[PDB]
Amino acid sequence: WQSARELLRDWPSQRHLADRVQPLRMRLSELEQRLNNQQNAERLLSEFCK
Amino acid sequence: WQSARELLRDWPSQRHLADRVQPLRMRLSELEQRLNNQQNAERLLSEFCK
Amino acid sequence: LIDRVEEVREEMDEAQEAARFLQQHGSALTKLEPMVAVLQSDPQQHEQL
Repeated sequence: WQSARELLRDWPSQRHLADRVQPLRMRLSELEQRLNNQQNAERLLSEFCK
Repeated sequence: WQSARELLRDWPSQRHLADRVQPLRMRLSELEQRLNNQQNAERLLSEFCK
Repeated sequence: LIDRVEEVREEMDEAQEAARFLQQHGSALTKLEPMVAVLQSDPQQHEQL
């Protein structure tokens, strides 16, 4: 019974958070491009400053 | 009884999504700063275009 | 032209309203959740039952 109540408590959270996947995917892509630009700028800075 | 069932259904979702306000808060701060930069870029683009 | 700031703002409105409701009725919901089943049984309806 306790496990069942815990499971049915999880189910609300489970669906609500699983709905969040796709918006987070684009956020991850954007953040990846941000990191890529960060490395590009850092590299270019290093080569010039040498 | 039915109203209580619906209330206990929504309430965990309310608790689940309440914590996201602060992560959302910084999210919109960053997003609106980005939008300010985008508006500035668009304005400056148009400014030079002529 | 993401213009998602409006969407994020709506999400904030909903989530802050949820937090406000949690503050408003958190104790009541916690006291209700362990003995919810009683609502299905109304005293006179116990006799009719």
